[PDB]
Amino acid sequence: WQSARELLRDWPSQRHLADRVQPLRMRLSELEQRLNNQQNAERLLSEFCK
Amino acid sequence: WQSARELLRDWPSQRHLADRVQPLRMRLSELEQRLNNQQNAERLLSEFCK
Amino acid sequence: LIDRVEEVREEMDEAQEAARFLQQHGSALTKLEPMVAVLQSDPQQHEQL
Repeated sequence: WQSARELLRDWPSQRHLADRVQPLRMRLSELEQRLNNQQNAERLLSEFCK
Repeated sequence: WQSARELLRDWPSQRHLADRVQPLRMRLSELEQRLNNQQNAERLLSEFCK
Repeated sequence: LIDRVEEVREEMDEAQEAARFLQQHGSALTKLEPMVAVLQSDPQQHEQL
């Protein structure tokens, strides 16, 4: 019974958070491009400053 | 009884999504700063275009 | 032209309203959740039952 109540408590959270996947995917892509630009700028800075 | 069932259904979702306000808060701060930069870029683009 | 700031703002409105409701009725919901089943049984309806 306790496990069942815990499971049915999880189910609300489970669906609500699983709905969040796709918006987070684009956020991850954007953040990846941000990191890529960060490395590009850092590299270019290093080569010039040498 | 039915109203209580619906209330206990929504309430965990309310608790689940309440914590996201602060992560959302910084999210919109960053997003609106980005939008300010985008508006500035668009304005400056148009400014030079002529 | 993401213009998602409006969407994020709506999400904030909903989530802050949820937090406000949690503050408003958190104790009541916690006291209700362990003995919810009683609502299905109304005293006179116990006799009719």
